[PDB]
Amino acid sequence: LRNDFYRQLVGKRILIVVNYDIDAICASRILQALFKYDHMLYTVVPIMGVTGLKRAYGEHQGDVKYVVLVNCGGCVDIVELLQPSDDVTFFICDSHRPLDVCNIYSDRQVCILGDASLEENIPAFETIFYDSEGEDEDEDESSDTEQQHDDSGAGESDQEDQAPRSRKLSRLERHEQRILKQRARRQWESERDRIMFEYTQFSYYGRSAALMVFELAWKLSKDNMDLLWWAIVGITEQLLLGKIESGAYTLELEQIQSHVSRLTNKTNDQNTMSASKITFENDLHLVLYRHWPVTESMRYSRYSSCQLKLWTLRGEKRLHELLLEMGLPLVHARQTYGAMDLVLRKEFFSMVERLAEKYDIADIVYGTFTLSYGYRSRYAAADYVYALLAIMESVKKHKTPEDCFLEASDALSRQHKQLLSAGIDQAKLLHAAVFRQVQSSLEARQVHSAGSFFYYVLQEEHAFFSYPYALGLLARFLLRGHVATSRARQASDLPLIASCPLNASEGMCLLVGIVPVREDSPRNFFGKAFEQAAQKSGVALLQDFFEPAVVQLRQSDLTRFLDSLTV
Amino acid sequence: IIPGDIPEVTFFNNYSKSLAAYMCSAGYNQGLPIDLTNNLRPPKSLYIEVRCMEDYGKFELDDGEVIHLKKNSQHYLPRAQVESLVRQGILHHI
Amino acid sequence: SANPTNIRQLKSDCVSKLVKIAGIIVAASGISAKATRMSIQCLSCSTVIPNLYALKCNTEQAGRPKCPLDPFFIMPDKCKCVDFQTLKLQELPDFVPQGEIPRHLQLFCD
Amino acid sequence: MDPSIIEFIGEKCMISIIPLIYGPVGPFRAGFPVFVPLWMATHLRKQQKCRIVPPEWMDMDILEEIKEEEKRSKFFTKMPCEHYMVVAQLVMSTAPDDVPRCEELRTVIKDIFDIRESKLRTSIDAFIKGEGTYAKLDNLTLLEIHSVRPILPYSLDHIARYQRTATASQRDTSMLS
Repeated sequence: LRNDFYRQLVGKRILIVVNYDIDAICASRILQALFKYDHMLYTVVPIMGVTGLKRAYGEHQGDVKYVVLVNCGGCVDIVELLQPSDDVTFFICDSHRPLDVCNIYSDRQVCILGDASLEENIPAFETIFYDSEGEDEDEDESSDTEQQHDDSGAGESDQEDQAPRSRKLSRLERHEQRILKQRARRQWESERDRIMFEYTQFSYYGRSAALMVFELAWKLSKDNMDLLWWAIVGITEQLLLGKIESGAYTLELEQIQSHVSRLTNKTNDQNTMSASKITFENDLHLVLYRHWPVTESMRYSRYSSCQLKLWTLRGEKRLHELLLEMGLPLVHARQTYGAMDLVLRKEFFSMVERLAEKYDIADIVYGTFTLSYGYRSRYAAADYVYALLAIMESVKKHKTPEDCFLEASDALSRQHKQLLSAGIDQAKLLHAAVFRQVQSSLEARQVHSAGSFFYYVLQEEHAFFSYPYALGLLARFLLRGHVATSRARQASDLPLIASCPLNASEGMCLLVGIVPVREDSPRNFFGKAFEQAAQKSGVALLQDFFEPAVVQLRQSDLTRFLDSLTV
Repeated sequence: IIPGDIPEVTFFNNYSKSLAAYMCSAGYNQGLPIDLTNNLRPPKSLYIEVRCMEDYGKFELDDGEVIHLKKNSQHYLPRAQVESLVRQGILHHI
Repeated sequence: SANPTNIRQLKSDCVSKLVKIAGIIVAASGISAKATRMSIQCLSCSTVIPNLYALKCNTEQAGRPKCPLDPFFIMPDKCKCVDFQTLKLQELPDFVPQGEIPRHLQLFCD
Repeated sequence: MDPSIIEFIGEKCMISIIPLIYGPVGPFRAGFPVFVPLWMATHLRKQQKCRIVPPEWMDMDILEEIKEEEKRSKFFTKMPCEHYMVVAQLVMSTAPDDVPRCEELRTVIKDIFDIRESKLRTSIDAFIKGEGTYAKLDNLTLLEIHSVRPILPYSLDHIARYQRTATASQRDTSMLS
């Protein structure tokens, strides 16, 4: 809580705007407003990894006491990181769930926004940072160390019955004096059945970046309805169960309903031009449903493509034969929905909810929003994150990537929209350059069993996919095709690998991988799994990214690495 | 603060001495080289860093560690430093 | 002025309907003449026309005399005036103009 | 001549509003109107602090009567505080956050703003023969004449070499410039 600490927020600070994300700029660009509200001058930062972290703060070495932590924290006992932390406060609103308690405890310059269903790490700092064996933090027979040292009385301290602390078992003797180590490893390790089961099994994330910030500012008599749309960007970034597990998807159908079915600054005069009060609507999260013809969707939909095999023609025979039950035209089924005749686009959605009942794809419809600025338009709630990431363009001019991070922050203004359609120049063509090796894949059958998973690697770059995140998508695009449709469950469901050719960046074998179908809540051991081969051997490995699921090799230090990675 | 990135210097020094008249009455009876072209900022806390838009010439002689005056001329630079320029490639940001 | 069409699909079904299509121009006429209205000695009323037949005499009411069978002698110095070109174009070069022959359209500039 | 020469000026005027600094302004009290210059409602409404209602000319009746009143104005017209091209700029920016009828408002103002200039060519299409000492402000507004201020007067001198020269400068029988 900071209803009290926000009262403190006057003196100098840094609002770093945390590592690569949608949600950051959503949950920060709000705050360039609030700072000019309370008359605060500011400074904000691009982060791509721990590289950026001190390479810049080493340039900003003050004692600036009010400091942020979002999308970060699972990196260092960050006093170990920022040793110039003496009393310089940090601020926690991070979504990275698995973090170390060393930054929770020693709670000098950190603030716990803590409420959760995990009472499993209670003394984990009281032993882990407290114990050791073959330990020197003790007295000795020598007359030099017969003084009050940091007598931790622990697995740090003596094993000759000179130690105040360690009331856990007997100190005179259990069966001998030296059984202290035995119980120390027992107590150390027997919980590492759970502790090292934490942080060495998988990784996943928490919650929002500005939902609290809405509620923080909800008290401030602030009906900045615009900011709600800024908010939902971060919501449907990863509340979407199509990407990341929410559950609260179906339980904030109450809350934000309880927000905005409640919150109505105009019950009487809301039907006019600028930013009419919003709606919730039961809609899709379909592949860019609105602005281009159906025949873009009916191919480019994974939820169609998962169940129907549409890269080939039987899908299309299945397609149109299901358009029998609608009896849609075809010319109209190849122009933009918004451009079609009108009773069709109007009437269209109403029947699809019901006459998708029988054709294996019933779960295309979800809950969403929709609103505008004026009368040029009706932008769409879900139709916004995807044009953004066309500006996350992996140009190697050395100027674009940092600077285009700034353009994003200039993007979500009402004033700045000419740029915005440029994404749509870029986005769709990506989305159908998607197939550009897929049907070359499913028929080449470039899926590799590779033991206890499924496995793929690409060996030729895309200027598109130099940029990293689509690597996950293509991985998420195909195993449905052959691996999930021509098989039984025993021979189908296993996770996958997805390599990234850096045909330009000197050769370093970038990669991501993902779980099998219908195993989502089974969080990915890939949170650690790639440490398997690396922990054993490791060869020039990197974890320079903030992300867990992310790596970087050499051109040729991947196969024997992968051979170690068999397990 | 920032002369040209590259007997005119004698005329510039004469113009600088001629501008003194303005400076004398400006700011007070006694005189202040008066801020006319920067910090419509309400002044906030004095020690936070900078950002630019590819400035060039590199004349920032103002009280900082090292700024390297272009975009990301950014170091722990106080208020005394950052009093230089506005629209020569700088003020996307503070 | 959004989204185009072709020519090998358009008939009674889509008649009196406004469409976007594309080809490559061939040649056409110059600009001659048109008008909308003027009037005549016979009645001295403006030549009110809807579209861009030929009529009672009305040089009659001089007592009895009639003069039917249309003595309507236009006085064009009373008139109005518009333009024309009458244009023409050929359909696409990619939609089987080879095994078939190219069809086309006749047009009206204003 | 500017966008903000007016905003140097016109916001200096004051009106009673809804919510001590020295000035004729009184201290501020909840529920209690307060006449203020208009460069605080900036710092209240955008600060999400209070509302404001307009002057009286701001209506769709008094000036939906003026729509015909100024047809007298072969010269000029009724001028409700002369500044309804500036305040309405800022009012209609933020006032309609809760204010009603921000439209015929927006209609008429352009339906009177562009028009009284549309005459202005016409009356200026009457200037003949260096007619320097005939002019018109007779019930002029505030925010118009800047839009011709730089153009013709930085023309007419290079005309008035020959126009205004007559009534103190002479030559032989032909005219002098």
